[PDB]
Amino acid sequence: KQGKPRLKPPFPANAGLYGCPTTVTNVETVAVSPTILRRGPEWFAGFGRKNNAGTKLFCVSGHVNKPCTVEEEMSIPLKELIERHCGGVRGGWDNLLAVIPGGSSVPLLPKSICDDVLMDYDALKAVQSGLGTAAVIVMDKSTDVVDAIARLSYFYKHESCGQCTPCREGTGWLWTIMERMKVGNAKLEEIDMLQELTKQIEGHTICALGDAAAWPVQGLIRHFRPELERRIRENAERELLQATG
Amino acid sequence: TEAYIRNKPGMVSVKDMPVLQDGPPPGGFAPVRFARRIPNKGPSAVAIFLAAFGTFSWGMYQVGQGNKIRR
Ligand SMILES: Cc1cc2nc3c(=O)[nH]c(=O)nc-3n(C[C@H](O)[C@H](O)[C@H](O)COP(=O)(O)O)c2cc1C
Ligand code: SF4
Repeated sequence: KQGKPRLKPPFPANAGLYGCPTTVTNVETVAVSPTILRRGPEWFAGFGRKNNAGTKLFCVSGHVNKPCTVEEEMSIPLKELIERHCGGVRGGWDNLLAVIPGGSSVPLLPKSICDDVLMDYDALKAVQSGLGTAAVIVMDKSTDVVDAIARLSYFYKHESCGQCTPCREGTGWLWTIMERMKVGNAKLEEIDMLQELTKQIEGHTICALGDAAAWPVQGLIRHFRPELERRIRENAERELLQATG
Repeated sequence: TEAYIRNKPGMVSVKDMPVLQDGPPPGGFAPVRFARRIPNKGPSAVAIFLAAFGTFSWGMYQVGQGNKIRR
């Protein structure tokens, strides 16, 4: 049938693929299973940290000199990873503006935070974000962060299939608001409305794509309010100056 | 559903948005009067009484002179 999700109370352990007991696992875990089961679980637990352990392969791409994908152990400082395996950012902690640790479904990490955050399931999970798929993205000081977030929200609009209403409607709306905020055609109460919409969608959808559509804009208006307010103020001033003629 | 309807032109926030122009001008227009005031400036007692009595006496004198002429 069409690619639409189900309701969870029949968890896919007693009513799954054909109604049979069927579980879904990512290719990561099921592909790592043989060697972890052969080389003993202690050799595995001897990595990462106490509650987060194992070797995960990150795919670092975006605004680095050498876009790469390499496997490291969890709880690795972002500085260490980027500066060691991948190429150093065009300016090492100089023109690096934003970092998205997880996939596109994870709130941002500004420059001041990510200098000394560990890379595991808990450290940045405690900061605000989530490791998710561990696809770290970096964005220099010469890239409109609000434009990147708007493009991500457009993607989420173009992917939410639309079974239940919150995700569908709210995602179209979020893309529209993010475009208007990219150009600068809004007010401040509009960014508070953005936060409110984010909260509603995140709360009340079927499964995690609602949270996916809500998280990036939430992190944006959490860690990047001043520049957004500056864009709004400059557009308002330019509009007034033009209207005076 | 209120921002541009109320006022679109140039505000930066929802406050200081509209222009209303509803009530009174600055000053309350006036202090007004509400208490009655009826001035009593007519000739009060002795003026009117002397007028009546004097005109009566003089009219009687005139009637006398006239009846003299008519006789
Ligand atoms: C919006 C959305 C996107 C997802 N994308 C992926 C994906 O790219 N790969 C994947 O294996 N699972 C994806 N999932 C499913 C979850 O990651 C699911 O927990 C996972 O397949 C099973 O977890 P595990 O195998 O790590 O235990 C997605 C789920 C949602 C709601
Ligand atoms: S965004 Fe949510 S409610 Fe919509 S199709 Fe995806 S899981 Fe379903």
